[PDB]
Amino acid sequence: MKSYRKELWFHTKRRREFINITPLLEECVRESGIKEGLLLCNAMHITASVFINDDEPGLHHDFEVWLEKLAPEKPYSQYKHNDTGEDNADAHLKRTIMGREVVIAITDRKMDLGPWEQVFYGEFDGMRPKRVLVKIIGE
Amino acid sequence: MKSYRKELWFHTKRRREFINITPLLEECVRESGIKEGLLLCNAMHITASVFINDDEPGLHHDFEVWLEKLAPEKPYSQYKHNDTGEDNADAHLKRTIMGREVVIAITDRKMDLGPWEQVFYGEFDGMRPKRVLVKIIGE
Amino acid sequence: MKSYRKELWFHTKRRREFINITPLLEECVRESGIKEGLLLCNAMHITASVFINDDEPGLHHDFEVWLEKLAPEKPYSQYKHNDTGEDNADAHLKRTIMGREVVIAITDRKMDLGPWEQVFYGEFDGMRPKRVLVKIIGE
Ligand code: NA
Ligand code: NA
Ligand code: NA
Repeated sequence: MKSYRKELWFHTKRRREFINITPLLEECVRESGIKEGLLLCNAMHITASVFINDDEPGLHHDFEVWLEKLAPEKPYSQYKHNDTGEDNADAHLKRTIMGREVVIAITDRKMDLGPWEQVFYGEFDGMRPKRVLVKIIGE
Repeated sequence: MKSYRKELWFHTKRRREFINITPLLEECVRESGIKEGLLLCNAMHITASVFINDDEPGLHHDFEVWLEKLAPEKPYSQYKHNDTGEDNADAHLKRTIMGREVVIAITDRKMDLGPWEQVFYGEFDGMRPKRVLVKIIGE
Repeated sequence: MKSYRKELWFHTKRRREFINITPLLEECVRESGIKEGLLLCNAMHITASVFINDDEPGLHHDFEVWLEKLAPEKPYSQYKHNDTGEDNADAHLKRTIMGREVVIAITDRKMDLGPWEQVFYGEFDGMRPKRVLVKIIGE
């Protein structure tokens, strides 16, 4: 059985950002040499996400607005997690909505994706070095 | 290592629908011949879901009402994704709540499920041909 | 190919509870003897979750408050699922937010986790025996 592992690192300019990581995953799959298998890609931090959706700026804006509605950043005081000086309680909630991980089929050496599937890193508490894990198993 | 792949296609009569796909997955598992492994089942479209929950009509109604509360279809104008004539922004949000995928253990040639687990395709922007992927790896 | 399976059982004192199960998963991984692979851990019941986040009491409180906002338990009458005497409709919704499952990479005989990742059983309709499945495949 083959396995492959890679950490992808991010340090976003702002607190929140969506980053299309599809091409990075494509290169992981390619270098793994795995023909058939499963790929896991997950945020290694509990204030960020890996998810699949559209790469369209309007929709990215809509996710920002929606996540702020469902899990508002402010006031910081509304969250007990922030009681001793942290301010990232909302990021733990936002990541929960978008999800921690994707699992993607590898078929004939490629990610087995639909026409509009793109993989994103969803940063909700950035401006510091954070990590995504790619793990592939198969043959 | 064995692997198995199947696309399951749907064309729903209405915009939104839940479809119990458990029996289809059972037939995938059976024909794969895999005894022990992991099964991924995911929506290949970014406006639909695969999830596990109850097959009970009251609950299906409750999910419809709840998803409309969390991610209302209308007005279309509230979403920037819809600015150039699409109207499916809400479906990208609804699918995010329900999830893209399930991963299910295969044990002794069967899906390793609890007593009430049923697998659903959650269509949020239907009336067109859309796809679910089943991928199984193991031995 | 190696595979490993274990059911972990819970019977919570109260309706809702978060339980850190990370050490149990560590022991599964250890006893499996698997060096490289993927671990699935999922709630086998459709009113509970397995998820990864912080083990911090303030945040646990915040999740409780947030989930009650997004998917209120009461009044029971607001949910059609509860129409014939059940009262757990909200638990099916809450679990949907937190998620059914985690998938975790196994690397060099260990769960491949970031610095603050902890795995939780999220019980939303407890006080009865319920189950989590751990399944590991790899070599
Ligand atoms: Na935090
Ligand atoms: Na769209
Ligand atoms: Na129920």
